[PDB]
Amino acid sequence: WLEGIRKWYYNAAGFNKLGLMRDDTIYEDDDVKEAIRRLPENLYNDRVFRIKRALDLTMRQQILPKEQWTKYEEDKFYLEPYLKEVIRERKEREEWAK
Amino acid sequence: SHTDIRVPDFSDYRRAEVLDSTKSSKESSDAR
Amino acid sequence: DLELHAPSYPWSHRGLLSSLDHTSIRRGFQVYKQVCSSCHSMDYVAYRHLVGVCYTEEEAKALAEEVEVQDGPNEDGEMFMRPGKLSDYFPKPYPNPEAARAANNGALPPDLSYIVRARHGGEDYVFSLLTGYCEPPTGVSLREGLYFNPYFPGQAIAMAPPIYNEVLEFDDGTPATMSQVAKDVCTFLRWASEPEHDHRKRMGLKMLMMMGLLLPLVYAMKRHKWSVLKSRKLAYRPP
Amino acid sequence: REFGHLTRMRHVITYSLSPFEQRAFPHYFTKGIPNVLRRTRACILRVAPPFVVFYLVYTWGTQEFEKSKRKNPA
Amino acid sequence: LSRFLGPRYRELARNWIPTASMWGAVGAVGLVWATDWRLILDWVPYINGKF
Amino acid sequence: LVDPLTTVREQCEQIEKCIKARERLELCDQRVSSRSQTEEDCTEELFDFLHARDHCVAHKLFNSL
Amino acid sequence: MTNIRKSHPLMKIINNAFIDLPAPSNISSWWNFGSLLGICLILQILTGLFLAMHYTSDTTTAFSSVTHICRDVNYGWVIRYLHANGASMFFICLFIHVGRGLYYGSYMFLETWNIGVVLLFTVMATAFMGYVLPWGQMSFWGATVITNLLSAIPYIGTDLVEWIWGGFSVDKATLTRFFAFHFILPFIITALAAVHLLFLHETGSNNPTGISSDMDKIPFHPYYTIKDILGALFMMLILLILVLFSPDLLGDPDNYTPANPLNTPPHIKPEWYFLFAYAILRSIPNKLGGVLALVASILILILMPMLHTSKQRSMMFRPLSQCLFWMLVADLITLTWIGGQPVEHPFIIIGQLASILYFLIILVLMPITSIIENNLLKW
Amino acid sequence: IWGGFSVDKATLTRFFAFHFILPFIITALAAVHLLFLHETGSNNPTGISSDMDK
Amino acid sequence: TSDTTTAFSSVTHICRDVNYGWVIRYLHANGASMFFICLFIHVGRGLYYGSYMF
Amino acid sequence: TLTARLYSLLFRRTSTFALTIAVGALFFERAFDQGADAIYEHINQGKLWKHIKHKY
Ligand code: HEC
Ligand code: HEM
Ligand code: HEM
Ligand code: HEM
Repeated sequence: WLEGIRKWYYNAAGFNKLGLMRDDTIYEDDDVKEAIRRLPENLYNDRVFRIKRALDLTMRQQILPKEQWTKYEEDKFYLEPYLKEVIRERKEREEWAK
Repeated sequence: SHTDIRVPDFSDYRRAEVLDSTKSSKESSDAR
Repeated sequence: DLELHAPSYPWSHRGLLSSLDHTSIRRGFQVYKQVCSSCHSMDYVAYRHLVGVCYTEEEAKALAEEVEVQDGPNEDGEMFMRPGKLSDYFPKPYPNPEAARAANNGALPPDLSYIVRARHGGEDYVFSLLTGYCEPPTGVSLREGLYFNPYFPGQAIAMAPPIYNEVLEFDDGTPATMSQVAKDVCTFLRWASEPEHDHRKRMGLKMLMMMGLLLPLVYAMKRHKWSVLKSRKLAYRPP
Repeated sequence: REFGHLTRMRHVITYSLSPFEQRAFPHYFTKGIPNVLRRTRACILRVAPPFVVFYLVYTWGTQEFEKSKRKNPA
Repeated sequence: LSRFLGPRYRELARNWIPTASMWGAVGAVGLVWATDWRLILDWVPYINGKF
Repeated sequence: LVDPLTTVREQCEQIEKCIKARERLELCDQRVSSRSQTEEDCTEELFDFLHARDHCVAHKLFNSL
Repeated sequence: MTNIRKSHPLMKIINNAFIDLPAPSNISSWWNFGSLLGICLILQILTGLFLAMHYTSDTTTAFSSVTHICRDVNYGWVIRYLHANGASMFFICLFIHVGRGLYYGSYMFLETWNIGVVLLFTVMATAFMGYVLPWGQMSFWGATVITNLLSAIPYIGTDLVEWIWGGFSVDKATLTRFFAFHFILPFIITALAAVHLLFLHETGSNNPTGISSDMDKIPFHPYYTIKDILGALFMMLILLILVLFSPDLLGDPDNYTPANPLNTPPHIKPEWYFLFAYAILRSIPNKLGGVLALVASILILILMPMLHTSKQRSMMFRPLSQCLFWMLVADLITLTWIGGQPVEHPFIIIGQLASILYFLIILVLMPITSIIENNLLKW
Repeated sequence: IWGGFSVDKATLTRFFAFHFILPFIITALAAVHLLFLHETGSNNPTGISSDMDK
Repeated sequence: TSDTTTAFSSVTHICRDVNYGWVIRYLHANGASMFFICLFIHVGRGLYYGSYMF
Repeated sequence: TLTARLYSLLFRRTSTFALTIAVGALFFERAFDQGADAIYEHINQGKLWKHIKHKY
């Protein structure tokens, strides 16, 4: 099924090798920045530490051990609802602009 | 909880002389 | 069409740190003086340059004084010959390029200050050109006065065979066989194009040794400074 | 932009050791070589193929050229 | 983008076309004058005396 | 006075590459000479022969000098 | 009372730009090149100045001046070949810098990206004009061809080329004005480099992961000073290898022949760092089309921040994007080789395909692939 | 400085290069000068601080 | 140019043959004097009004 | 260990560190020049002018 290729790509991307969640690799544009600001405290702290661990690993050119990889079935999209709400609000503002 | 903060072992990266409970940090400071 | 690529001859000055055979330079200068200087020139090279590479100071003086060079105006405004010194470049065989072109059929003998650095191939090309004359293959008819040399682009040079066997008499006593003459003149022309060759290789040797001494040490300093960050261990203690 | 308003972080502990207490080349060869091999394995299937194709194109173009300069029997 | 077009931006275009067109005329006349462009300037009564 | 280049050449043409080079060359000379009003030339057959022979000679020769 | 390093006006700028600048702690070696380019710039400004003290820009004596530099000045050859091979190394580092920008999505720094494009144009101009000063065969004829290129511009083209030439053909006036422009331009490059750094420092830097490293920044001085010193030492190793072991490896031998305007060289290829551009020009049959494609090859770097569609700034987490990036690099290499080769049957078609593929990858393949990227990641 | 034994061919070109490079150094120093002056502000003819009438 | 065999001749070339070149040449030669007049007046101003306190 | 004596003697003071660097500059420069020149003359023995000047 299509999930086979999705999982293959998740493994090929390699951000799980750094112990990163998908939304941790999001490019921080304006809407995304507001999204992270909107995050609850615990999720924000976890995201920040995870990114710090990833940066530490890349500085040494090392990856997390095999077992500490974010499994494709366990990649929570914590940012997705907040980012969707922010984008929807921006679309509302743009529509009112026209 | 601060009492549970224990420094991880650095014996892998530690430099030859300073590798024991012996003082090794005053007399071997000049060498390193 | 097509083109011969000059085979890579095993020149003594080929290795990364192999200098020029200065005895070969000394012989090649004589080869130029007695044969090639009739119609070519190295205007950028003066007798002074030979001192300390292929001739001693007094020998360079004697070499310069064997020729007569134009000088400036006298007290009467005329031009007068005078014997050369260690400040006069090698004499031009023809006063102006038009005379050179007219005398040698219709071809200008190129100046050989850079003829090794300006030709694709270097010493190999010139050596093969000199020792590569042959009777034209059938079906090719060169006009009278042109000579078939495969290595020359167009395979038709306006060059009479420059060096035959036993052209000149080497002062060393080495037999003046055509191959020896060509090797010596090629080495000399290489020196002419790259006078800094020996010193270039010497500075390259010192450069290699300094980088082999420094790069490990600077890398060690980098590791020293960064080892705070490489061994840095993080920890997460959320409530 | 200077240190002080970079970000907000909480509950993160960092342990570091003096550069004079560690060895600047800890397991340089023992650990470094497997790491370099792993890094090469990760990327060799994404960087090599285009350069292999370039080498094939280079060789083919050169052979086509001096084959073109050869005679055509007629 | 899709943020553009729509009702509002069309009236902004309508109010700014006069000024933008006159700025374009300013630029055209400036180019003609600075470069002394013959082609345009051979048909303007007085300055034809330049040539 | 014998020239070492000539000796290296004569001893060097015997390489089997220069052999088939000479056979192709001679075939070209017969083909061109037989054809009266032709334009084809044996230049590049000679070119292949000289390429092989000269690479061979470049390997030798300078040692004798 | 207070630290001079952070209270003195000039020292405040130096501190905030080179000492206490918060830089990401995981920037790979590809970030060293920004330093090397600057150092190369200094070297180019330096050696060139020492070349200006024995070079006389005139048709009847430019080549003799250069050969006197390399044959009679104390260590003139060191400076001359340092300059030439340092220009070559400058372009190597420039291409690697642009490649790093393309790969790790640094073009989201739009101000710095556009300033970089301007710097790139200025550097290509400077090197082109610099290659004319030796007044060799390749110098004269390459200048002739590249300036005649502008004749394809409609209406004003011939007037433009005769204005650039300062006459009717590449001659004394062109040489002199090229020397003057060659002197002036690198200082403009230096000012633009300062503006480039100023624009960059407001947004920090881009670490390889493409994520904001505000939680990991480290002081610049203790670490990246020695990192960039090591990088500059490596670049000096390469440059000195080139200078002292094979000086004219990256150079046309025919440039060592005085410029004779009556003899076209069999090959008229430009310097090695221009062929990728030159091949593009030879791809399009139309002259104006050729010039437009030539300019657009460089100008396409401006469009990159608009063509980025993936939701990840970097490329390390986008494999299919990496494959296309390396295809683009291979295409650039192919274009360089094609520009080197003559324009014959096996090369015309290869050059056309290479140019088409280059433009198509930058404009079409990469954005659609990034769309597929986002679709595969359920976002 | 003469590049030899008297003002001659060498010195002319040397002075040309130096006369070309120097004014850009002058421009850089002028920029630094304006920086330093702006850190305090100009001085009026009366010699007294004019922070009130600016 | 910068050679002693073509320095003076090139300057005369700028003055006589280059289109409007003499304007530039004499503009440079007398703008140097203008530069120095302004420089001396600037130093005098800084001296008089005690601007050297900066 | 000798290195401790070196540190306590010539390395603790920054200025003494600089003096050590400066004298090392002299002696390293002379030694390295001798060594590199000797290596080069050994590699190309009989080809340099220094090796053939005697016969003229
Ligand atoms: C009496 C006349 C004469 C003598 C002797 C002579 N040459 Fe030449 N040489 C010429 C002429 C004429 C040409 C021009 C051929 C052409 O351009 O087609 C020429 C061409 C050359 C070329 C041009 C090759 C190229 O394609 O760039 C080289 C190299 C050369 N000569 C070197 C030598 C050397 C080395 C010697 C002797 C050791 C020598 N010549 C002896 C007249 C001579
Ligand atoms: C942007 C940096 C620079 C680049 C890329 C550059 C490039 C070049 C190149 C490629 C050459 C040809 C070298 C040769 O063929 O032998 C050259 C020559 C020259 N450059 Fe530069 N140059 C730069 C900076 C400078 C500066 C700042 C000056 C003046 C101070 C200068 C003065 C010269 C001179 C006088 C020549 C002629 C001598 C020669 O050919 O080597 N250059 N330049
Ligand atoms: C004159 C030549 C140039 C110099 C001296 C120069 C200088 C620098 C320096 C020192 C940096 C910081 C170090 C680094 O991040 O690598 C930098 C960053 C950058 N430059 Fe350049 N640059 C030049 C040309 C260019 C070009 C041609 C481009 C592309 C059009 C460019 C785009 C960038 C970008 C995007 C960055 C940010 C890199 C990052 O932080 O991820 N620059 N430049
Ligand atoms: C390269 C030539 C120079 C330039 C371009 C330059 C530029 C300037 C400018 C634009 C100002 C502000 C306007 C003004 O107050 O006059 C200024 C102020 C000043 N300059 Fe200069 N200057 C130059 C030479 C000098 C010299 C030779 C001195 C004296 C050593 C000097 C000392 C000052 C002082 C003291 C001020 C502050 C004047 C005040 O506050 O009243 N400048 N400079």
